[PDB]
Amino acid sequence: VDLSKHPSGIVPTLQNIVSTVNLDCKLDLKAIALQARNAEYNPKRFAAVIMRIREPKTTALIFASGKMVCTGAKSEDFSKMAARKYARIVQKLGFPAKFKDFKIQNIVGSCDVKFPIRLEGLAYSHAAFSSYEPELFPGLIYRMKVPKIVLLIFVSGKIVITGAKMRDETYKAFENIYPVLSEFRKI
DNA sequence: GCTATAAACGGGCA
DNA sequence: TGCCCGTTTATAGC
Repeated sequence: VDLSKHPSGIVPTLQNIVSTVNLDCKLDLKAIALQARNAEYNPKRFAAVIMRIREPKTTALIFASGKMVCTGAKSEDFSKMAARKYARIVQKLGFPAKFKDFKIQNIVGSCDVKFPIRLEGLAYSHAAFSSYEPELFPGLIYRMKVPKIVLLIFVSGKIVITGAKMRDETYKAFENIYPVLSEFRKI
C-alpha cells in the first residue's frame, strides 16, 4: 500500500463514476429509440434515451441537445471507455457524433476503517460539519469543507465518499476523517 | 421499497 | 429562478 497519499494504509474502492460529454450534434431521440434495441425512451417521464452496455457495465442518458451522461462505471477511464462506446453507437445510427468536452463530473467511493464508530460523539464534537438523525437515515452526513466532499459514515465503520471531481479528493477526504474516526472508536 | 448523498442532463411547472 | 424529475452507487435500518 502506498503510504504517501494513504498514511492510514486504507484505500477507498471507487464504486460509481458519473461523466458528461458533448456529441455536438442535434439528435432525433424518437428515431434512436426505434432502430436501437438497447434503448428505452419515455419523453413524458424523462426527455432522454436511456441506454446500457454490459462492459463497462454502464447506463447512459442521451438528450436531443447532443449532451450525454454516463453512469455506473467503476473508474474514470472505465467511464470514458463507456462514453466512447455510446458515442459510436450513436454515430452508427447516422449522426455526426463527436466526443467533445468529456468531464469527470462525480466520483463515488466506499471504504472500511474496520472498527465501530460512535456516530453521536462524532456528530457532537463536529456540529458544523455533521448531520445525524438515525430515524430518517442510519448514516451520519459529514460535509467536509477542504476538500468540499460529502462523507456518509456508519456505525460498522463503512464509509461512502461522494461529490469528488478528482480521485485525490476521494482519498484526501478519507485521510482527513480517519484520525477523527479513531477518536470516536466504539468500544 | 423509502430514507440520504454527489453530480450531469432538459422539460415542465409554479 | 427554482425545483423537481431523471440514473448510478456505496452504505443500512426500517
